[PDB]
Amino acid sequence: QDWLTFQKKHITNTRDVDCDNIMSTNLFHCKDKNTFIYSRPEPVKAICKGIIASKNVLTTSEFYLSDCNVTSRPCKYKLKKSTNKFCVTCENQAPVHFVGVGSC
Repeated sequence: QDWLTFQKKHITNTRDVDCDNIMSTNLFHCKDKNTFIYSRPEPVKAICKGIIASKNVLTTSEFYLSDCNVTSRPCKYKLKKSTNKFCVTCENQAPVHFVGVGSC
């Protein structure tokens, strides 16, 4: 919905996200999956530069991705690290929603 929420939900300052800890907090409420982007915020915000009306945009660059993926045991996760492009919804020159990995 907005840039601050997007960062809280998707930007990490470690690749080695502690899935079992972070996913169990109220922000993520033990949901099934979440993709974290290992990056300082500013190159992520730059994905949306110049884009005013809501639009989905795939990154030009590859990013380091850390996914928390739920196992067969509720609220227990595996950390999967990967490198890929990802798709965000840009609005008023900022990412406001994460769409998906690899494609819009």
